[PDB]
Amino acid sequence: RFHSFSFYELKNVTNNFDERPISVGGNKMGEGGFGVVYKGYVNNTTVAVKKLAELKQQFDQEIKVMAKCQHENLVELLGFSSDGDDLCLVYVYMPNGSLLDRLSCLDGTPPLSWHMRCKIAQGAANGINFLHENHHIHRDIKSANILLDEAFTAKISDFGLARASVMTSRIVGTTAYMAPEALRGEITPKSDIYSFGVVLLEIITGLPAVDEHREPQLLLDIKEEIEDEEKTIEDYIDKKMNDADSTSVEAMYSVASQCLHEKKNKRPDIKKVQQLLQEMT
Ligand SMILES: CN1CCC(n2cc(Nc3nc(NC4(C)CC4)c4c(=O)n(C)ccc4n3)cn2)CC1
Repeated sequence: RFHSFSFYELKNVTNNFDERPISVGGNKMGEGGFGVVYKGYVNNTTVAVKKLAELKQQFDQEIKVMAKCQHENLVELLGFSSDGDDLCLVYVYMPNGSLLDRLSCLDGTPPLSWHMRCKIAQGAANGINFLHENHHIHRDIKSANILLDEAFTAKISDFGLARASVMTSRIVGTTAYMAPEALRGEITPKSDIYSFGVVLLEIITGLPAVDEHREPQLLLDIKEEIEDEEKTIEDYIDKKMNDADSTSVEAMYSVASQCLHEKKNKRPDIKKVQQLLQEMT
């Protein structure tokens, strides 16, 4: 049972859903799937308000998954609003935004150290493990959906696509992260593992999963460059780190490589990924 907020209270605390950036004095923080996330202040708490823009089933799925799943490595839904057509989700505000933005150092934020990147990777694996233990396939594991709290704790977000554990006609997810079988219509927790392997590569390299002015454009393609000995993992390590040691970087790359196996059955389960990430430290 979450808090039922009135639409006018959410409109009020977000400066009428001010579309200008926080930097300019507005309330827009960014945009998710089919929604804009705004900053607000409710009952002496900084909140994130996602205004969705059928899509109602994605809203209900987000609430249903959050009602069941409560873990330290998952975002915390505080409440919601559904007055008519304009649907809102209220969460505890994550001071350090998304892992994607922090890896890119968006808005001048300093680079994440190797030590903090390891903590985030283990945290994200714990969050996925909780989802899988509770029979849920996320279907959209990506660095934009891994938020970071006031202590850089990884928080898996966006459960609008989540499914309770197979084929489907409506294929959903982010192409640059999707597993080969997910792109074909299969719904399996093994696809979540593949997507997590892409997140690990993003953590190691600091490169986005897709960059149209880059060769290769798809980050997952670097796994083949390394395997065909054209490049090494050292060549791709994020240069914006001063504490990355080769042994732990190669240990994390070994996990990413295992997650990115083209055969879904050859990939390790989340408990094994979680085990390997703890062994790394
Ligand atoms: C320079 N400084 C500027 C402000 C930054 N920042 C802080 C936040 N807070 C934030 N953002 C969220 N999503 C994104 C990433 C905006 C799209 C979410 C979110 O999606 N949910 C579900 C819950 C909470 C939440 N909290 C975003 N950016 C940090 C760096």
